[PDB]
Amino acid sequence: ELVMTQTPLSLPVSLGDQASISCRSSQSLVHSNGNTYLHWYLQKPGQSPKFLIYKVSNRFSGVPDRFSGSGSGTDFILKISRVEAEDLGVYFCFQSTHFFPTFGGGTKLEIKRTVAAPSVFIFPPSDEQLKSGTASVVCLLNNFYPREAKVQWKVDNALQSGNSQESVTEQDSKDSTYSLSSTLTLSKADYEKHKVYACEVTHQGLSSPVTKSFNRGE
Amino acid sequence: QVQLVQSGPELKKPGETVKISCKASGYMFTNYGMNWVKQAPGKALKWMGWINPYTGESTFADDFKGRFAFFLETSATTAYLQINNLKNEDTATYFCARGTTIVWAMDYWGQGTSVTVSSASTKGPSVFPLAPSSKSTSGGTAALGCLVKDYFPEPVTVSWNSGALTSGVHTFPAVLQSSGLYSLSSVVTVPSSSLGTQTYICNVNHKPSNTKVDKKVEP
Ligand SMILES: CC(=O)[C@H]1CC[C@H]2[C@@H]3CCC4=CC(=O)CC[C@]4(C)[C@H]3CC[C@]12C
Repeated sequence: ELVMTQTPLSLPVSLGDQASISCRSSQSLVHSNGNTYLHWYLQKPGQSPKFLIYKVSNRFSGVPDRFSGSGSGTDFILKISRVEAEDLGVYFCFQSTHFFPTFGGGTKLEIKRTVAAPSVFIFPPSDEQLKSGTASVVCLLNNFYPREAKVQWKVDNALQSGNSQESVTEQDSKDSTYSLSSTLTLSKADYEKHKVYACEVTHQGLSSPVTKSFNRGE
Repeated sequence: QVQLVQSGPELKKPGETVKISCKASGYMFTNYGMNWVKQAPGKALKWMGWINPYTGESTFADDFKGRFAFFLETSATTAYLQINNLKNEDTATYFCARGTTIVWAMDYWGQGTSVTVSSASTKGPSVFPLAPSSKSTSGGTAALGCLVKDYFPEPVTVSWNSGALTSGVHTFPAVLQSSGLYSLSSVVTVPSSSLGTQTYICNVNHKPSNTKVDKKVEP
């Protein structure tokens, strides 16, 4: 039973630079009939895989020219030269020489770009939500890079703990930024005990922390 | 062109059977292999096996020897996967993919069917406007959205203005809270000038619970 190894697991590259994902294999992928049945797929965030390369070194139709594959026997490279924003995704090698066909573990290609500062927003809970008996406050950080961002909640100028949640998007396919949401969740009663709600964002792009807030019942 | 369109999300108790389908079009169905690939959350793809629709015959990879079957309906060009006596290990996304036999590789893939195995009962979301704060009077870009709250299982599907507003939209990964349930937000950015022009509806479908909801997001 063959093993199909990919390196790295995670490959940061900047735009225009070249990228090498490699894929080793426990045993030769040459069929006794003469061919090598090594292929590559790209799986973009959320989507189903895309056919890239077949039989080691062939671009599938529609696949741009800056993707190329090579190698022989046990060692294969996929090279994306002049990398672009939409090359973002997970690359898998697939062998079907020996039964049974197998996938590498995938390499996550990450785009490196210049720092970009977040646009910060805040949304009070909706009337509708209150009616049902809870308050959720949402703080949006839009279009930033790098991923790292410290989001803090001040409720009436007191810091909060373990009562909010963060979610981050995958890297953007055109500009390679991230977006994030922090959600403070209080009970309707708790929410009404206070008046000022604020998320303060700290981030590499900001020369000093930006605070967004509101007073209740606006 | 070649299209493989698979059936919706499924929620099944452990021990039950599931049957997922995959309808093919835009080519001679019987002439190409049909492969099935498993994808557990954040994990790599796994090749389960294929059915040869010209002989009706199935091959499975070692792990999927056992509780797994492939079926065909050539007349209707559909292929099926059936898993039975379901376990939590089966919670995953399942892909059918056309097997282009001339080079021994899958070329066209279905969009993926997501199956949750859980002892727990479907719970449908509540949807709340995340209402924009920028007065239409002033400049810049304003932000707005929907809080899709307290549902199980994954996934829910958010679109805006019936999928005719896609630019500037961010639908966040679902996240868990101590309740055992999921929540997310879909936000969009728009010129503040247009908030007093035209309307913004977010359209949330959650199929395991049969909730389709539209929410008018406004000041
Ligand atoms: C090894 C062998 O005899 C060959 C004959 C036909 C080949 C199969 C043809 C269909 C096919 C399509 C795929 O996408 C995976 C590889 C497979 C599953 C092939 C694997 C190797 C097979 C099974």
